[PDB]
Formats: sequence, structure tokens, C-alpha cells
Amino acid sequence: QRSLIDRIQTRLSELLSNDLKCDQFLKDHGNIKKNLLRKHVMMDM
Amino acid sequence: DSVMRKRKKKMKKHKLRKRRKREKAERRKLSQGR
Amino acid sequence: TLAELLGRSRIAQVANNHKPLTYTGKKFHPTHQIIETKPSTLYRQEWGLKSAIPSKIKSRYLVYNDLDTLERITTFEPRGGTQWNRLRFQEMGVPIVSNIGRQNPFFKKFNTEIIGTGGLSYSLPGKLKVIQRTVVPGRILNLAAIGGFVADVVFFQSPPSSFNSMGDFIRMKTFLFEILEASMEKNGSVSMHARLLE
Amino acid sequence: KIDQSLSKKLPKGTIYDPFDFSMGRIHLDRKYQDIMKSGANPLEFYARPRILSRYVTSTGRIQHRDITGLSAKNQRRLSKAIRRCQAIGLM
Amino acid sequence: EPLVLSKGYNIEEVDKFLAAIESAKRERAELSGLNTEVVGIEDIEKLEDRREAILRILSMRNSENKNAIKMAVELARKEFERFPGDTGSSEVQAACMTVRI
Amino acid sequence: MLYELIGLVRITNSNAPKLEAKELSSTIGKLIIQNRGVVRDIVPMGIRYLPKIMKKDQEKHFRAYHFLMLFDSSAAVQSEILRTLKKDPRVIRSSIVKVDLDKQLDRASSLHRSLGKKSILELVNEDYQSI
Amino acid sequence: MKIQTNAVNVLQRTSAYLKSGLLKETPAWYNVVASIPPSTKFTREPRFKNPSNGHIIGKLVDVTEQPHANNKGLYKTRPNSSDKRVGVKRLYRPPKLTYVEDRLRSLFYKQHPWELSRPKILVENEIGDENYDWSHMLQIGRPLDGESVIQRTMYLIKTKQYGDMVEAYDHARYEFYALRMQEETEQQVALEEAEMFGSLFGVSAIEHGIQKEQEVLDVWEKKVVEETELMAARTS
Amino acid sequence: KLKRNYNRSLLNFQAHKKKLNELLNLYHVANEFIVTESQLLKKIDKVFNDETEEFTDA
RNA sequence: AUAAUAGUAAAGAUGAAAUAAUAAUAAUAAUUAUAAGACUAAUAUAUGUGAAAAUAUUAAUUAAAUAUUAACUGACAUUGAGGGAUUAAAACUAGAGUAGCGAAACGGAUUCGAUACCCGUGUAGUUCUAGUAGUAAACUAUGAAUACAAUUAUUUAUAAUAUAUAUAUAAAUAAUAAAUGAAAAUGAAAGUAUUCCACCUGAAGAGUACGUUAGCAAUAAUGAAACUCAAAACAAUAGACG
RNA sequence: AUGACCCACCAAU
Repeated sequence: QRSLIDRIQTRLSELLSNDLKCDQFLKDHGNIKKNLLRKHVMMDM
Repeated sequence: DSVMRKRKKKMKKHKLRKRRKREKAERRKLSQGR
Repeated sequence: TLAELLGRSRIAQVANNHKPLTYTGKKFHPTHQIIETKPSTLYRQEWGLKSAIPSKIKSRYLVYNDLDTLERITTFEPRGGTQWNRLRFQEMGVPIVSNIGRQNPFFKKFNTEIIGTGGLSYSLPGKLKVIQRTVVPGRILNLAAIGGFVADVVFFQSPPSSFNSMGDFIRMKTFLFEILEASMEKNGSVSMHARLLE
Repeated sequence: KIDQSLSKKLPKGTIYDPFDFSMGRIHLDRKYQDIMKSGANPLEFYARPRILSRYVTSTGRIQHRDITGLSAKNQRRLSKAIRRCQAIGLM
Repeated sequence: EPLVLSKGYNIEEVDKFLAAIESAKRERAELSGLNTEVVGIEDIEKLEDRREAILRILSMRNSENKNAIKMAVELARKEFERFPGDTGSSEVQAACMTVRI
Repeated sequence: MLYELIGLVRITNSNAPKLEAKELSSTIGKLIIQNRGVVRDIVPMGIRYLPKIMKKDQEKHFRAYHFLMLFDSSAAVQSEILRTLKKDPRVIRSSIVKVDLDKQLDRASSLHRSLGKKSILELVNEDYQSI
Repeated sequence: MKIQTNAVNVLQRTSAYLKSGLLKETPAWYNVVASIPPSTKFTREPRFKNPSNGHIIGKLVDVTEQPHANNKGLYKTRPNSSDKRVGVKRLYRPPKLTYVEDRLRSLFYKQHPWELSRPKILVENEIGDENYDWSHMLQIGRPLDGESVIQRTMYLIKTKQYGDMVEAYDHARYEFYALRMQEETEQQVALEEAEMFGSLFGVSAIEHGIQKEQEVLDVWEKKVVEETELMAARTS
Repeated sequence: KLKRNYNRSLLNFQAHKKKLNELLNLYHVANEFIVTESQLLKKIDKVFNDETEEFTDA
């Protein structure tokens, strides 16, 4: 369970540094759009 | 005033003496069948 | 910066210490740092403490624990005078084995234990002033306080007449002693030996 | 030969001073003259009537926090241990 | 009921945890350079009692009513809970006050 | 729960000093056992002249054989043990005090707890060393 | 007292008298306290950051600003008691000027108590002209003291010539010892040499050590002359 | 919700494992004796028969 | 108190003395020894713990009461007419007990007198057990709750620190600022505000009469009017007085 | 000024 928090938090959080690498991400899947990060990030796992 | 309160004391004590005299009248012919 | 200024303040150069100003406990190492004042400031009645030191004080050396306190006064004892004892150690000219000085002469993350001479000595152990030292006079306790440092009196033969000569004033009488040597127990205590020339 | 109350006998270890060698000093000192105190549940010693025998005016009496000077809790548990020891046969 | 105990100590866990020792004891000796002798049964008799005492020394029949209650509140919360965990639901709080009442 | 009985038994055998003491130590025990409860640690405290002459059964016992038994049983058995004790002419001044183990699973005897120790398993490895 | 009014309001007060007739000629000072108006606000103005330890005074750790289960292996989500105990007085409360150098000062003086015994020039002289290159544990004007050792360890931790504070201080600790060791020899040399070169000395350290002590003995001897004897009559 | 569940889970977990550790810390080894008629005879008869512990100290 | 014991002439009490079943029946004192009761020194600050009554000899059982996190609940509360519950000392009704204390009583003092103070016996009672009753200066003479406001020193709870230190929190206690106040003084309330309940409207007459309810009872609650005054009360001040 | 009256003392921590 704790693992989930790791990766889950880690990437959304990691996205802190990636408003560019998220670009790669934003695509794969497809403000509150930041909230859109946790949106599909959460689903992955 | 404590002195004023003490006067109550003299008055309650005086009434207690009357009560003792009234106590004789109480529990007597007046409070039984009347 | 205000703090930068204070971070270098002489007031802070002096560390804090609330050790009693009477310390009835047996004393070996000093408890506080004496504050030296130029005669000028003394007449100006200035000592750099929170409150000016009373003219009643005529020394130029005092020790302070509380810049100022609830009692609206500064807690200080104008009897700070270790300046004499340590100097007398120099007047006595004797070095301390200091256990073994591996590499560094005093050797030893934090050297809290076995601090070393404790600033009582910064001279090469061996020197030729030793020429049989300099028979420093000491006040026989029975042990003999030499230059403010008690040293056990030793002699070729026990001389009772010498003690009888001073009677009960054995400490009052001062006899020159060829100091055998001194040592700093890890508790920062100097143990030395005297040479009663009687 | 001389009386005790007039002659400091600083041990050699210490640092004797010119004043230090004075009567004033002697008077001064006089003026300014314990595993339980260390921090061990004083009650645990509900039996060991030996340990409790200490903080006792030697008259079956415990001491006001002017002498004992033990922590409120330490002293009260020490007092309770003494009272409990009275119940526990020994002392 | 008989065989109940305190602080979450279901007898089974005891049976299974106590059992762990059996596995461990023997397997500790399988390796190294020391052989197997009296450990053929490790005093079934002694181990039997060891556990026994444990049971007396952890038997509600020999503990404190407070402890039986500590067990109860749980039972109730777990019969009146809204989900695994909820302990604030009015019925949970009510049920809990009930045991005590 | 864990109880303790610093009882002071009397003695009469100019010879054996721990005669009755041991005989009673058996009694109490036999019963602490046949009743769901574990005896734990017994710590003979030997003999110590009583601070005062404790008159028991008009015998004025000036001394007694202190002893301690660390035991564990239901209230009743613990209560009952009190009854047994006072009512045992041999014992002179009994006492059962509690030793809550809520925090420490295994509690030592009061004594060791003031000796610095705290548990028998601890007090056992304390001697385990050997083998 | 209570924030008074008739203290910083003199001009207002005099003005009235000056406009009516109670006064005929203005109090000379009149203009000065007009040109330089008196600060009247006496507000307990608030503080926001500690002037020293650089700490901040005014922040809250919103939970989101955190995600690592505490050492106490636990992800905290709900704000905690203190984390909701309106701490406004703290802002006004003056913060403590904590300095790690002060710890080093005490540490050195504890390790070297004779340094405390050594006279120090606490009296601060025009602190303004004191720019000191501290790559060396010696400076013109400033004397030798454990304080120098402290200001020295700073280079070794600022410039980073060495590593942590403990190692840094020691590097200079041995630097200090040397200066002290050489000084000790220098001290003896003056005398020895001067002693072996036409030098006479009226009193030495041993001399004050004996004269003052023997002086004290005058009082003690006379004192016991009354105490011991008085008891003989007090008991005979 | 997920982190809350983990917080509640790790707490319950820590308490039970300690419970288990202490249970096999003494109940696993507590004299391995007192609980039977035979053993009591052994300990009691191995007490005053050789050693006695009193204060008095050294 | 009661024998045992040995010891001798007083004892004991008070300002000083009297007495009583004190002691020539051998007392008191002493030292042993039985029995009977109540109480609980130091510690011990009632710090504290309790709603308030209350409450510090020991233990056993039962039960309530802590802080801090964590999970949950999801405004579920603020406190309250009436009601209910508890409720000191005395008193009462049963049953046991009864050492000491001590109303009443009686005696001895003192005094002008002394149904007092003092002293000797000493009964109701003080103890328990089951009740009953429901009042105290049951007073911090200060109803409960919440939000807030300037300092210091001590407790002290407690986290933390690089435990033994100096720090951050709370909590209490003691001095105050402001503010309030007739002042005395209150001081995180007698301050700034909000909410709810109780209660007051001159003094006498009166917490009386009467009615009504409750009680085994003493009583408790409820609670008027006529008549008569310009009085009556409190904090601060001088002054006289002890 | 309204303004005929004032009355009690007993012995110590």
C-alpha cells in the first residue's frame, strides 16, 4: 500500500519539475489540469 | 452587615423560644381531631 | 547585521556560565573568565557589563555571571584573580607529563575528556630554564601550596623540629621546594611533589 | 596545637588563595555548606526495607521537602513505599 | 468462553506462533557443527506446560474485567461498524457506550 | 494479574530456620497452581529480626523469616490467598501487592526491580551466559 | 504606566494657548518640535523573521507541503493541535538570537578553562574598523583568545578549507596551541636572557604569592588569639 | 483515503507485532517451570537448600 | 479499665484553689499483662482528587478520571424552567457497639451575683449498619459556557534538542500593565464581548402569619398583607478609643 | 443647647 504512495506521489510530484516531460505524458493519455495529473496518474496503478 | 445578620440570630433564637412554646400547642388538641 | 555585530560582541566572546560564585566544592580548574578593565575605565566606572560596577570595587579584575538580574543588579564577584595562580605556574617553571602525546604534543571528534594541560602549560616539557628547577618556596599544608598549587612535601629525613619551628603556622611559614613534578588528572587536577629543604 | 574551627585544610588538589587562607573564608564556607534521587521508581522498593530506611528522621518519620529535597513524585513514591513497606512485614 | 485471552491474543495465533518456536528450535540445529540428542522431543512435557502457563497467565478467567471489556468494545464496533475501521458512527459510539453501560 | 506476597513467616525450629517458611511456600503454591494461575519467581529473603516484637497467636515474634513469592491468579484466588495467609498461624505479617504488567509483558519481583532489573526473561539471560 | 497623551502632544497643547491668549510669546522650541514631529504611534509592531538564526516566524506547514511518513512511520494528513493553536503572540514575541559559534565558544573554554582565566579585552573598541582576515588565528589589535579560535573555525566552515564544525575547530585548535607554545618560550626567554643581562627584580609572582599570603596570616593568627582562648574561659 | 488507510494499517500492525514479540519474549521463556506440582517442589527445594538473598548489602 | 508486680505517701488539677468512685482498701509513678473501643504522626502543599458534599495509615477488587498522536464521527452543541441526583455538622428511626470526647445533669471553683468562662464525674451524641431528612459563613460571600488582550517569576505537564543541557508549548500558582470599579480591589476575571439559566428593586413588620405540599418528628419548601418611619447599606478618610 | 443621664473586672500561654 505504501508503495502506491511512492510512485503515485512520486510522479505527480515529480511532475513538479516536468512541465515539459509531462508534455510527453499529457499526450500518452490525451489547473484542474494539474489536478488532471493525479487524474490519470492514479489510474495507472 | 454581620451585626445585622447577628440580629437575625437574635430574632431566629427568639422565634425558636416561641416555637418551643408553640410546640406545646402543636401535637396537642389543636393538631389532632381538632 | 545587528546579529553579526553581536556574534562578534566581546560580551558573547565570553561564554555563559551559571556556576556558583562561591563554589564551596574543592576547586582545581577555574569556573569563570575574569574581565580585565584598563585603569581608565575603572575611574570612568566602566566595565562593559549591563550595569556600571560600583566605585566600592577598586580592582581592575572582576568575574560576572549575569549581565543583570531580576534584583536590578549585575551578579559579579570582584574577587576574580586566577591571573595570579596560573602566572605563578609560569613562576614555578615545571612541565606536565600529559600522559603520552601521540603525534600532537597534547594529542587528545570532541576532546571533552583529557582536555590537556588545560592552558596551564604551552612550553616544551624539557628545557634548561632544568638546572634542579628553581627551589620555589611553598606553604607546607602539613602537602605544600607552592604558587597556589599544593605539592606533597618530601625530604631526605623527616624534620619534626622544622614543623615545630613553625608550630601551628606551618602554612603561614613558606619553605623553598625543588618541585619534583606535577600532573593533570583527567579531572583537570594538578598533583605535584615538594622538596622540604630542612 | 590548634582548634579545628580555625584552620582550613584545602586539599593539595585545589587552588589556595591569599584570602582563601583566612578566617573570613572559613566562616564563608560554613555558610554555604542517592540512587532514589537519581530516578528509580521509589515505590518498586515497596519491600527492600533497607533502601527506604534512608530518608527517615530515624523516628518512623519521613522528611518535609526541605531536607529530602527529592522530586515531588520521587518523594511521594518513596513515602508510599515506606508506608507500603510498613504493610509488607519488614519495616 | 474458555481459552479466551488478552490484547488481541487469539489462541490460534498462539498455537501457530508458539508453533513457530518448534520449527525454529530444530532448524537452528540442522546446520553448524553440533548434533541432535535430547532434542528428539524437547520435553514435550516441558513445552506442553510452557504453553499451558502462558494460557493461565493470559486467561481472562485470570485477568481483569477491564480487559474483557477492551475485547468487547471491539466485538461491538465490529458488529455495528459502517466499514472496516469506522469507529465514529453514531451506532458504533452507541454500541460502545452500551457495553460499558 | 501478577501479584506478590512479601510475607513474614515465623520460625520455631532452633534448627531449620526455613522449615515452616518452605512448608508454607509449598502450601500457597500448591493452591496458586491447582487454580488457573502461574507461580513465577520465589525469592527467599531469609531472616531479619523484626523491627518490633510482632505478637502473633500470643507468641510475641521478635523475629520472622521474610520471604517473597511472585504469583499470578484471578482476583479470587488472589483474594483467597490473603484469607489463607492471615489464617495460617505460621505466617505473621502477610501482604499481597499488585504488579500490573500492562506495559511489560513479564514483570520481575519488586526486589530486582530496585536492583536495576525488570523481567525474569531479562533476569534469566542475566544468568543464561553459561551454556 | 499607560500610553500617556500629555507627553508627545506639547505643540498641540501650546498651539491652543498660543492661539487664545494664555500665552503671548511662543516657547522658543515651538518651531523645532514642529519641524521634527514626535513619533506618536506606540504600536507593538510585529516581527516576521529572527534576526539571527535566519529562521522564519510566520509560516505553517500546510499538510500538502509534505508527504513522507514521519520517522514515526506514518503519513499525517489532518492538521495537529499545535498546528491550529493560533500562534500570533509568537510573531510579536522577540526570537532567540541562537548562534552555533556561541556553542563553540563555550566548548573551547570548557576544553581550555585556563583561557577563561586568561585576561580578555571584553571592552569593545570602535568595532567599526575591525575587518579581520581570519585565515590566520592572529590579527593586529585583537589579542589572542578562544574567541579568535571561534572566528577562525568560520573560515574553515565558510571558505570550507576543512569539513564539518568539529574537524574545522580542531584544525585551528592545534593552530592556537602553537601560538601559545611559542609565546610560553618567548615569555621565559625575556627573563632568562634579561636575568642573565643586568636585570634586578623587586617582586616576582612568587613574591606577591608570599607577601599577600603572609599578610593574611597576620589576621588569622590574631583572630585565633581570641577564639581559641575565649573558649577556655567559655568552658573552664 | 488511501494514505489514511495505510496510517491506520501500520499502527494496528506495529502494536500486534510488538504483542507477538513480547509473547515469545517471555511466554516463550518464563522459567519454563512454575505451573506444575513437580516443578514447584524443584524450585522451592532449590531455594533455601543452597542460596538465600537478603539486603544488608556487601 | 483490669488483675500481676514491686514501691511509698501523697496524687491530680489550676491564676490559685477546691471537690470525684483519687490514695493508706497502698494510690499516683514504674513495669509487665489482658480486654474494649475511636482514631490515623511525619510525609502534608488539600499540591492534588472529586459535581459539590468531601478527601492524605496499608493493601485487594471494581469503577471514573491524563497528555499526545492516529482512525473515525460529521455540529451530534452551548445549559437549562420545571425534574431528577447527590448533599457537611447537628437531629431522627431501627438494630449492634460505647475507648476517648462531650450537649444535659450534678458537684467544685471564681464572683457582688455566675443557672458562664475555669475544674470533677459524666448521660443523650459523637462509631458502625440500614435508613430518614435535605438544610450551613453548603463562601472564592463571585452561576455555567465560548471567543479574545500586555508582562514577569515560580511550580509543573510535556515535546523537543546535540539524558543534561538550553529551547519551544500547555497547565496551574504568585506579582502586575491595560481595562473595570463606589472604592477596597479584580487581573485572564470583577477586563473586552456573545449566549443561557437563577435572583434583586427602601427599612422595619418577615422568611413571620396563613394556606398547601412533604416528613415518624424536629422541621423543610412555598410565602403575603396591615401597621410605622425617612430612613437604611457599603468602600475609601480623619480622629477618638482598646 | 434639650441634653438628666452609665455601669461593670476579674485572675495564664
